[PDB]
Amino acid sequence: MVMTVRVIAPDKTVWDAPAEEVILPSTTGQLGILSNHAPLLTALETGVMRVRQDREWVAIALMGGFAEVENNEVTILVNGAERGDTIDLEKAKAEFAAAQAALAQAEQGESKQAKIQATQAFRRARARLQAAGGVVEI
Repeated sequence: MVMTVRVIAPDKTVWDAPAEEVILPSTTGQLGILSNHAPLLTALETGVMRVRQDREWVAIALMGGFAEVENNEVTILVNGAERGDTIDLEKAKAEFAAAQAALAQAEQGESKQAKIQATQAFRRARARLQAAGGVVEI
Protein backbone atom coordinates (compact mmCIF):
# COMPACT_ATOMS: atom_id res chain seq x y z
CA MET A 1 0.00 0.00 0.00
CA VAL A 2 2.94 2.31 0.73
CA MET A 3 6.73 2.46 0.58
CA THR A 4 9.18 2.18 3.47
CA VAL A 5 12.47 4.08 3.27
CA ARG A 6 15.24 3.47 5.80
CA VAL A 7 18.70 5.02 6.14
CA ILE A 8 21.77 3.16 7.40
CA ALA A 9 25.41 4.02 8.08
CA PRO A 10 28.67 2.03 8.25
CA ASP A 11 28.89 3.00 11.92
CA LYS A 12 25.30 2.16 12.86
CA THR A 13 21.64 2.38 11.82
CA VAL A 14 19.74 5.62 11.24
CA TRP A 15 16.05 4.74 11.07
CA ASP A 16 13.21 3.39 8.92
CA ALA A 17 10.17 5.58 8.25
CA PRO A 18 7.31 5.16 5.74
CA ALA A 19 6.93 7.06 2.46
CA GLU A 20 4.74 7.32 -0.64
CA GLU A 21 7.37 8.74 -3.00
CA VAL A 22 11.05 9.67 -2.76
CA ILE A 23 12.56 12.27 -5.09
CA LEU A 24 16.24 13.23 -5.14
CA PRO A 25 19.19 13.98 -7.46
CA SER A 26 20.83 10.84 -8.85
CA THR A 27 23.33 9.83 -11.53
CA THR A 28 20.92 10.52 -14.39
CA GLY A 29 19.89 13.62 -12.47
CA GLN A 30 16.39 12.61 -11.41
CA LEU A 31 15.46 9.67 -9.19
CA GLY A 32 11.85 8.89 -8.32
CA ILE A 33 11.18 5.66 -6.45
CA LEU A 34 7.78 4.55 -5.15
CA SER A 35 6.28 1.65 -3.19
CA ASN A 36 5.03 -0.12 -6.31
CA HIS A 37 8.60 0.17 -7.59
CA ALA A 38 10.51 -3.06 -8.22
CA PRO A 39 13.55 -4.47 -6.38
CA LEU A 40 16.55 -2.70 -7.91
CA LEU A 41 19.87 -1.28 -6.72
CA THR A 42 21.23 2.19 -7.48
CA ALA A 43 23.93 4.68 -6.50
CA LEU A 44 23.75 8.24 -5.18
CA GLU A 45 26.23 11.03 -4.42
CA THR A 46 26.46 13.61 -1.63
CA GLY A 47 23.40 15.83 -1.27
CA VAL A 48 20.03 16.25 0.41
CA MET A 49 16.90 14.28 -0.48
CA ARG A 50 13.16 14.93 -0.20
CA VAL A 51 10.62 12.41 1.09
CA ARG A 52 6.85 12.53 0.63
CA GLN A 53 4.72 10.49 3.03
CA ASP A 54 1.44 11.91 1.75
CA ARG A 55 0.76 15.62 2.20
CA GLU A 56 3.87 16.64 4.15
CA TRP A 57 7.57 16.38 3.31
CA VAL A 58 10.92 16.05 5.08
CA ALA A 59 14.49 17.00 4.17
CA ILE A 60 17.50 14.87 5.12
CA ALA A 61 21.11 15.64 4.19
CA LEU A 62 22.89 12.43 3.20
CA MET A 63 26.48 12.38 1.94
CA GLY A 64 27.82 9.93 -0.63
CA GLY A 65 26.25 6.50 -0.34
CA PHE A 66 24.36 3.65 -1.99
CA ALA A 67 20.59 3.28 -2.33
CA GLU A 68 18.53 0.16 -3.05
CA VAL A 69 14.75 -0.17 -3.13
CA GLU A 70 12.78 -3.43 -3.06
CA ASN A 71 9.30 -4.35 -1.84
CA ASN A 72 8.94 -0.99 -0.10
CA GLU A 73 12.44 -1.38 1.35
CA VAL A 74 14.90 1.43 0.63
CA THR A 75 18.39 0.83 2.02
CA ILE A 76 20.57 3.94 2.07
CA LEU A 77 24.10 2.95 3.06
CA VAL A 78 25.62 6.43 3.36
CA ASN A 79 28.85 7.33 5.15
CA GLY A 80 27.26 10.38 6.75
CA ALA A 81 23.73 11.29 7.82
CA GLU A 82 22.11 14.60 8.76
CA ARG A 83 18.62 15.46 10.01
CA GLY A 84 19.02 19.07 8.90
CA ASP A 85 20.58 19.98 12.24
CA THR A 86 24.09 20.01 10.76
CA ILE A 87 24.11 23.64 9.63
CA ASP A 88 27.42 25.26 10.55
CA LEU A 89 28.64 28.55 9.09
CA GLU A 90 32.22 27.78 10.11
CA LYS A 91 31.77 24.45 8.32
CA ALA A 92 30.97 26.13 5.01
CA LYS A 93 34.00 28.43 5.11
CA ALA A 94 36.15 25.50 6.22
CA GLU A 95 34.84 23.22 3.48
CA PHE A 96 35.38 25.69 0.64
CA ALA A 97 38.85 26.59 1.90
CA ALA A 98 39.80 22.99 2.66
CA ALA A 99 38.75 22.03 -0.86
CA GLN A 100 40.44 24.94 -2.63
CA ALA A 101 43.73 24.07 -0.93
CA ALA A 102 43.15 20.32 -1.22
CA LEU A 103 42.72 20.46 -4.99
CA ALA A 104 45.55 22.92 -5.62
CA GLN A 105 47.75 20.81 -3.35
CA ALA A 106 46.78 17.54 -5.02
CA GLU A 107 48.26 18.82 -8.28
CA GLN A 108 51.15 20.45 -6.42
CA GLY A 109 52.19 17.02 -5.19
CA GLU A 110 49.48 15.74 -2.86
CA SER A 111 46.57 13.30 -2.70
CA LYS A 112 45.11 13.92 -6.16
CA GLN A 113 43.01 10.76 -6.16
CA ALA A 114 39.85 12.40 -7.49
CA LYS A 115 39.81 16.07 -8.51
CA ILE A 116 36.13 16.13 -9.46
CA GLN A 117 35.15 13.97 -6.49
CA ALA A 118 37.21 16.08 -4.09
CA THR A 119 35.82 19.36 -5.43
CA GLN A 120 32.28 18.00 -5.70
CA ALA A 121 32.42 16.42 -2.25
CA PHE A 122 33.52 19.55 -0.39
CA ARG A 123 31.34 21.85 -2.51
CA ARG A 124 28.28 19.63 -2.11
CA ALA A 125 28.93 19.18 1.61
CA ARG A 126 29.11 22.94 2.16
CA ALA A 127 26.16 23.62 -0.14
CA ARG A 128 23.87 21.20 1.68
CA LEU A 129 25.37 22.17 5.04
CA GLN A 130 24.08 25.74 4.84
CA ALA A 131 21.14 24.78 2.63
CA ALA A 132 19.96 22.67 5.57
CA GLY A 133 18.98 25.92 7.27
CA GLY A 134 22.15 27.71 8.30
CA VAL A 135 21.83 30.90 6.26
CA VAL A 136 18.66 32.38 4.77
CA GLU A 137 19.38 36.11 4.84
CA ILE A 138 22.21 38.48 5.75
